[PDB]
Amino acid sequence: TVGDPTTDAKLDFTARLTIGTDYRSCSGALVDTQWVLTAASCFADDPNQPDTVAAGKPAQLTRATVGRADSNIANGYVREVVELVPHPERDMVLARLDKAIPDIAPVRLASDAPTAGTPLTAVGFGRTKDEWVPIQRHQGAFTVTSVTAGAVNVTGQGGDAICAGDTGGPLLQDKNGTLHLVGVNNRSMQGGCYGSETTSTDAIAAMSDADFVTQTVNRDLGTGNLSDLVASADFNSDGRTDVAAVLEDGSLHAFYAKLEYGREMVQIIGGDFNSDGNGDILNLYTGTATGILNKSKPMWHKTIKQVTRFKFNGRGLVAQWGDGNLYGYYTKVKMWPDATWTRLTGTADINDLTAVRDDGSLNWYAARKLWPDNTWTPMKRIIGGDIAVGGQSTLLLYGIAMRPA
Amino acid sequence: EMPQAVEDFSYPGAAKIQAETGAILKRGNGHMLMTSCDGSEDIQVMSRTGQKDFCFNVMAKPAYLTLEVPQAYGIWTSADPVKTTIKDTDGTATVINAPANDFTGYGEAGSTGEPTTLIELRVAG
Amino acid sequence: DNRIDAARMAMTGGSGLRQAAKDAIRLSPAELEKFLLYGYEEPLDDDHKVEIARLINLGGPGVREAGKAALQGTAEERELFLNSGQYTAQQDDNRVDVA
Repeated sequence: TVGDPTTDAKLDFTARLTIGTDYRSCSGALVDTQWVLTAASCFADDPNQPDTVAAGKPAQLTRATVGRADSNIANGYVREVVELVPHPERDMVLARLDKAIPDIAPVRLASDAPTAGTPLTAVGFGRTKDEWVPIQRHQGAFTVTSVTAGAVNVTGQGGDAICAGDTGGPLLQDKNGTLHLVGVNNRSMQGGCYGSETTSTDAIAAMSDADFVTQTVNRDLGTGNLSDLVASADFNSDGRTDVAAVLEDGSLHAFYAKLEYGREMVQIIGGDFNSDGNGDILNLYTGTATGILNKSKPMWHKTIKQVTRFKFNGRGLVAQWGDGNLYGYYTKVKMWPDATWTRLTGTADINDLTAVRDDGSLNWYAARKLWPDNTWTPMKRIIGGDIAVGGQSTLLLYGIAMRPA
Repeated sequence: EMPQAVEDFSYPGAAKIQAETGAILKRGNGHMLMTSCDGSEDIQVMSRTGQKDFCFNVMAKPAYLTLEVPQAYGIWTSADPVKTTIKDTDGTATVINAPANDFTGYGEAGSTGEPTTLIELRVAG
Repeated sequence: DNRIDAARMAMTGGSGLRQAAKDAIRLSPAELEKFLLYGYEEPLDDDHKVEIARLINLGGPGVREAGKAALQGTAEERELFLNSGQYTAQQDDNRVDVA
């Protein structure tokens, strides 16, 4: 990367990492306060064959410095690398730091690939035209020549080739002040570099992968100690009912059915109550096209024990009252001739309202026995036609482990 | 096919230098560069092999470069102490600490008269 | 005739010249003539710089400064120092060191 030095707080999300005392060195950038994205080849015995870079601890002690645009000052943060999570297909790895850096923001990821002719920029800590190792990081400029199967081919504009030590460095595209990461530098012709010479300025970078990062950074949002506040609805317009649940942070997170994790009170109930095409969550939170709930509003103008979803005439709720009666609401109807209500659950298209008896027996109402055994005694908040939080607070579906471990 | 842009700390252009100056270079921390001797001198090494002499420039401290120069005899320093490792013909190595802003010699021009080889050039820091 | 003079060099000069001479002697006469025409000038950098360096390393302030200056100069200056300049510097150094 040959161009002007830059220390401005636009590219302060970049990082420099070294492996061992002097074994290897390359560049990277933050995707989270705990995670740094770089190339997998940096951790390979043979950088041209980044296939053996297995997940787990680094083979050699690895350190990273973040935000230190100028190496002659202490400005910036230093962290140790504890774990590596390689990409299953291409030359890309996520590094987990021992401690977070809450002061330096990450760079947003691109939603798509840049097309040929698009003006991209790049920043790194690699070699220059006249220096083996720079004091300050530098910014160059590149254009896209073509797009291929999970990678982007670029070339330098007016010289300025990707050189050495640039591996793992980000490829950036911006619009209206917003920066997105479009790819990561892997290989280059290294023209115009100190100590070497070639005409070509061409380089190849791995294409950015937003889903890979999301399922790594948020890999452990759940599976641990969760609340019983769980509800089902389609929040991604997939035709597959998803699951939302509240974590210890007091926030509601959506897990998408294929459970894969998304990006973003006594009882919680979901469903598309207004038939808007976007699943909702006494106040109603309306769904939107972005999967984000809007501000809630009262559904009406405290002696109810349980409330669950129920479809009426194609659209609804059922409430179990402390008097043992069950009523449906659109205008209300009696769901059962007498006060015979038992744990209330949501519905599912078994052929239907599911219920759990105090003796552990499971049944459904058109009641009929739903499960051969009587082991549902400790089960809470059963949601729906597939169908509990479990004794470990880990959601099981009927009991397959829908949640990862 | 393009090479990986990964730094192995191997001195850039070392292959060319061996051919042109006669000096050879291995690994370092990247903060020492070989340059010309024309008013830009920092650390200067003299020998009786290759192109007689050559200069190195310190970019930052600390720094080191494990270069090899046969039949070395003299070193110049400037604005910095220099720690130098040399080796005899029998494989035995020793360390000589050169003061800043002065000139010192090695085996050949030192106390033993031995035709020693320069092994390590290290910048204090 | 050139072999004889070169043979002498091989036994009287410094290590640099001696190695060069004990090579050129057993060589085509045309190349030997070149050696004894300009090739034998190489020791000015190989042997003379070592000899002056030794004087600097083990000398006093007078010798060190005078030698150092010649060392960073040209061949004529180094040759002059190691012929007469060295003695002037050494005597003056002794004079002030004793006083």
